[PDB]
Amino acid sequence: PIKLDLCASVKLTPFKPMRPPKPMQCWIHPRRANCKVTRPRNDNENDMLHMTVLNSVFLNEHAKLYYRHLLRNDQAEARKTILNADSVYECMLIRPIRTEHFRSVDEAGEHNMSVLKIIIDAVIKYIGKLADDEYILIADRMYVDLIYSEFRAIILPQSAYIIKGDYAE
Amino acid sequence: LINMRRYRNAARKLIHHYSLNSTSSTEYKISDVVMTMIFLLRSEKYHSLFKLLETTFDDYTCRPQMTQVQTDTLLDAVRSLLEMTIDLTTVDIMRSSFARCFNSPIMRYAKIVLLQNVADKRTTLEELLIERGEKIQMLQPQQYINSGTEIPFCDDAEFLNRLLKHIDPYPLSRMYYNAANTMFYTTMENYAVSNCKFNIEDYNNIFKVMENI
Amino acid sequence: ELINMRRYRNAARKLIHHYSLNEYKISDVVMTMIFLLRS
Amino acid sequence: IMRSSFARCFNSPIMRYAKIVLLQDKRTTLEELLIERGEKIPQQYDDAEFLNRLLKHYPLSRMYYNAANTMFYTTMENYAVSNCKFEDYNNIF
Amino acid sequence: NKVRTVTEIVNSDEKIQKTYELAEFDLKNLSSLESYETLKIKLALSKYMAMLSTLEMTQPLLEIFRNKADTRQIAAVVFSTLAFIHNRFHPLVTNFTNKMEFVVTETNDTSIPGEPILFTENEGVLLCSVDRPSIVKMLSREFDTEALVNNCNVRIAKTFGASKDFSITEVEATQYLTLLLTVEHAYLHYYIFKNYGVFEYCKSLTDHSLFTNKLRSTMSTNLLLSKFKFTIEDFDKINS
Amino acid sequence: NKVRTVTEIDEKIQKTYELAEFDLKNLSSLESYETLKIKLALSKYMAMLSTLEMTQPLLEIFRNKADTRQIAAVVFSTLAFIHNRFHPLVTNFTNKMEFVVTETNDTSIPGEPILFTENEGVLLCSVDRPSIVKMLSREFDTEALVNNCNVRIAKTFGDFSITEVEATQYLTLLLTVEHAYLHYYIFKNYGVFEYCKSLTDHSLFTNKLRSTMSTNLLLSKFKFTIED
Amino acid sequence: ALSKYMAMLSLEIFRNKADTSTLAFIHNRFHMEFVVTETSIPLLCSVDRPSIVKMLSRNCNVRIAKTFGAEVEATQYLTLLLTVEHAYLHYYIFKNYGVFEYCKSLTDHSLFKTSNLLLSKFKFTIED
Repeated sequence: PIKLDLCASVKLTPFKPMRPPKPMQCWIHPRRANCKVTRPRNDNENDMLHMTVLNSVFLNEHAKLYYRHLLRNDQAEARKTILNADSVYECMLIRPIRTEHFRSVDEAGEHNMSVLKIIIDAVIKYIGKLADDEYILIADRMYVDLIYSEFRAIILPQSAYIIKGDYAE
Repeated sequence: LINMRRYRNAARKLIHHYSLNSTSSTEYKISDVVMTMIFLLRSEKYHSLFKLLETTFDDYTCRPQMTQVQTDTLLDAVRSLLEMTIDLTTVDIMRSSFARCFNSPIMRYAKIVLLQNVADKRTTLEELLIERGEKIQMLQPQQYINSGTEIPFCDDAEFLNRLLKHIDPYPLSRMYYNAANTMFYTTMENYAVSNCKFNIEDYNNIFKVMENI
Repeated sequence: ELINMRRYRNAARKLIHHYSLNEYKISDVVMTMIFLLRS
Repeated sequence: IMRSSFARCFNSPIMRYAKIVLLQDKRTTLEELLIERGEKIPQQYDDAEFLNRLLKHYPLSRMYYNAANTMFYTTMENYAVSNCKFEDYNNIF
Repeated sequence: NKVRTVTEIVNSDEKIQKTYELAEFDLKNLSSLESYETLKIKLALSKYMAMLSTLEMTQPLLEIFRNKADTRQIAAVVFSTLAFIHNRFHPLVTNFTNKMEFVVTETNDTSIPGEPILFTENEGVLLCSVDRPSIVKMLSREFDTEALVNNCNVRIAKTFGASKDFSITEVEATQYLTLLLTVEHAYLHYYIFKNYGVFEYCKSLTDHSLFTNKLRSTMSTNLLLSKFKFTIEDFDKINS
Repeated sequence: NKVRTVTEIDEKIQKTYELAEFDLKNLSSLESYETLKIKLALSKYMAMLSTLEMTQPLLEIFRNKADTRQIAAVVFSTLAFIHNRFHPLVTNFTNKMEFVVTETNDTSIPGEPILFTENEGVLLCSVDRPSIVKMLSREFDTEALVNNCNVRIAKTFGDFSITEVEATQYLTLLLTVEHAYLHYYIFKNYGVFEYCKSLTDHSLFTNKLRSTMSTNLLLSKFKFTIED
Repeated sequence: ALSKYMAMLSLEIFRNKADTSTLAFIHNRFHMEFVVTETSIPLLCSVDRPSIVKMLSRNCNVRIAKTFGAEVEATQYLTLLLTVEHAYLHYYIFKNYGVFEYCKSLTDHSLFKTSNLLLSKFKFTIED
């Protein structure tokens, strides 16, 4: 569904440059279709990678997927964006130790309060990297998605929006 | 009453697979492990191994302990069931296999694993090699073959032909399978005992190099 | 006692109960079948 | 089981403090290497048939090849050990 | 693909055309190749075992290895095996460095995983590390000489088209194959050593992919192992 | 990278050479040379200490709560030696130097126990001897080794009273007075303003040293950091 | 020439370090104190013996018609001879041009009877 200002305003088929994964599922987020688990075919006993399918709307003016603006000292081994037309794909490389695995925030029900402490520390410093006059909006839910092992917590890609304020001194 | 023949067969094959002595490969079902362990519960002589496999149901971090005569009793029992010599590392292999089995819940398919749950301070290959090289350099080479010693090629053509006919029925592909599997078994157990991370990736890079050349 | 019979009772009970219904582990089946065998 | 839980608890590391960890281009010009070497620089004081037999006892191209690559590789080794920067070699040959 | 050869006579336009499925002839080529490879492998093994017998090996290899005391025999057999391998890569060459030494490792403290056989020159000559316990357990490994190991249609085709004394079984054939393969890998390591230095020996040991770099140049110009391809069952998932 | 050389007399035979081996040999020679030079400098300096008739060990030179004369002697010796290090032509310091030996935390500034602030007529060196003793009050782990995998494994496969511990203290004092000498250089070059600025941000030493020193250093042999 | 040099000879000499006619033969082809070093540039005659050790140690139709009609020491020796011949060339520069010109020849070899010499009979090249 594409038109043009041309007088004919021809229909332009939105060809997708890449080839998105066919098995679009994730045992970490089975319900989340956009969540595609891919344990890289390789502590490496638990090496990890996962691609999230998002809409390019969460992209900024400088071609950057909004949530990435508050990631520093990114514990995630690798992470970057991709686009196949409107759709987009964030793939994150990770590798816990043999005795370490990461688990979806969904339905965690975790009783270890200190694990919750580390998770909340990660998210709070994340959002702290925000600018005071800058306001943020999330379009998927009233929270932030994240996956985490007891040893460390790794943010998930998010339906993030970056709107800048202007305080008239 | 039950069929001690089938129970013995199941127990023997299962230990052969766990010990990696048998290059043979066969899928085992829950029925098979039930068969083997019921055999153990029936084998009064092997009831020592039975208590060991009962204790393996525990935290699986424990290392069981037993007196020396209890040890040679266990070794004689396992040697009798195997009718192979055998050693305590085989016993540790048995125990680790039992633990890794129990903690694994039922699934529609078999999960292919690597040998772990052994010993305790994680070790790399590099310093392992350092230690090996140091000790071997400190050890005198007990042998000495001098000169460019002649190769005693058996020039007897009919001897080679009788060898050939005698090995012709051999399915060499099975020979590849058995040899490669035994090589892998020894390599991986030596990694596990050394507590050095076995690197299956470069092990396969060996096959990749073979394919390239 | 060769096998602490309490956990054997409990495992057998819960496994057969879930089967009648229609979470477990192979070791659980082992304990239930040995519960049986002892009984 | 609770004993093993305590065992693993005992087998957990505790807090430490920060530590200054350790971690282990320019090619020396010919002039100073040669200066030092020379500064650091005495101990000792026809047959036709045999020639033919020597001759009969080898691809010449491959033989010169092996010798020349030997000498070149040894020269590169000498440069590397000396840190020395390496065309004059072609002037030799 | 297909070839339609024309048979005719120039006297008249009468022409005849036969399509020829090249697949059958490619299959004949493949079958001849596999038969030849099997024969060459089996004859290499025959030569190796025959020269072992001429090496006055009385007790089969298995209890040669069980023999702790007779390190003379261990050195002789390892030297002969490595000689045979180098001759395979170098048919012209049949003898080695004048002086040779052999050192045996009899414990985990002395035996390394992956490469039970090693070398580390004493700076004047190369010494042959050999882990007797590792090969002892290797051969002690029960063997599967009964269960055959593996396109279905071509498999049926080769089946049906296939129109199927000193005391030795196929088990010792497995044993000698395993010895030759282990010594082959070790000898490749030592080729890397002799050809590029001890540092390069070490790195190739740490990275067998470097054998591709150093032997795709030389060896391929092949391996006994290269007859077949080898991998790990469901390696893909295994990797993850 | 790869550098292939073609040798031929039409029969052409081309060999390939790997520059990695040349880089390896070059590096190994470099580290061996640098370690040798560093140990030579250490030996030379501790030898001129021995000729400094210090019949009592350096730790004892810090047990002298009262005798600051030898404290000044060793400080001047170290400073002139470092000045020779960065100025081999010069083997001596300006005519007069004055020494005050601080003895408390309130008289010792953290990070820079040694300092040079002028009394408006001449520089005075303030050094907290107790702080220096605390430097030397820590046992040194001379038992377990300290730290690429392949290079390391391959290279592994390749009488008066002094101890490794004493060498540790000598290296420590050498590098400490070295840092103090860098501060003094910033002083003598760009005033009170800049030596103080170098003291605050030692990154200032970076831009102030590319001018002279780069045209090297004991500590440059290794690179240091803190974990995670 | 190679066979003549072999004949008058009649790595081991470089193995026995203490054991420290070729030059005269090459002089005849193209027309004195000795010392041996053990540590080496990358009428006294210095000899970088470690370098010499590193040297020494380191148509189908016609063929089918013929069918129907029915060496390491060599490399080592020729390498050693070529090295000794280059040494003789530099010694010749020393004798017939001077000490400084000989050093200039050592540093740069573009500056350079010759037919008998085997070095001029082959070419060696290097590629990036």
